[PDB]
Amino acid sequence: MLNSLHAITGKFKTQSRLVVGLGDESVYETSIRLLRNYGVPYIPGSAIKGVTRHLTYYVLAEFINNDFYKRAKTVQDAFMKGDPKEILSNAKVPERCSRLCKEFLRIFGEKKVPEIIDELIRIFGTQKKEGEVVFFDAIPIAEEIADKPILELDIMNPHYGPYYQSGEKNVPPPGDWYDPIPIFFLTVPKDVPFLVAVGGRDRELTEKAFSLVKLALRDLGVGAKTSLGYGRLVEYV
Repeated sequence: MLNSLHAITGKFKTQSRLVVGLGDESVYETSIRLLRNYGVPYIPGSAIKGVTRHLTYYVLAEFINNDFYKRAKTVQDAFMKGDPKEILSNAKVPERCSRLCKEFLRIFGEKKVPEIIDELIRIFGTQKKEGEVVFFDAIPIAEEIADKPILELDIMNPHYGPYYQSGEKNVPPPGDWYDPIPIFFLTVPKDVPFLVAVGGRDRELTEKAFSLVKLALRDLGVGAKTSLGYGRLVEYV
């Protein structure tokens, strides 16, 4: 059949090293990774969706007006937990835009604010609505891997917290810490090729989604330690 979905794809290489946590691998996941991809894990589409979500809450925080971190938390909670349409009703395009904001507005052309909220509702979904775009897993392109990638194995623990916080902070913040669960992480070298894709019935909606994903992989990153610059991917040939 094929899904009858429009699949927008591109080829991406790791611009900086990519740090990926190994979960509980199914036999399938282990099969592909060991036998096809020289041990290189994939990037879950849910992670691609998350970072792309995050990008849009960050930009849209510039569209309402207190402290920035509070606004971002508002936009994020609205899209993910509540009704974004209702809460961001009075959003207006800002006087001064960030670069990410500029890039965002280039994707969504001459569409007005309450309209773009709708396209984003459709792309990602909400608590009441199904998302109309599939965020596929980003997968190593085995044949285009020149030499056998040298992989590093390290152990780290997770610490969870709100991304947006008052004042400067360090992490984990005082009184808080990592959880007592050791996790394997593989570090993937630069210039490892991944296939990246999104799908949906609406071709133009799906294309916009792809553009956001591009934007998010170049400037925000996936995997762990992204704040140190790890996990950036850029399109090639």
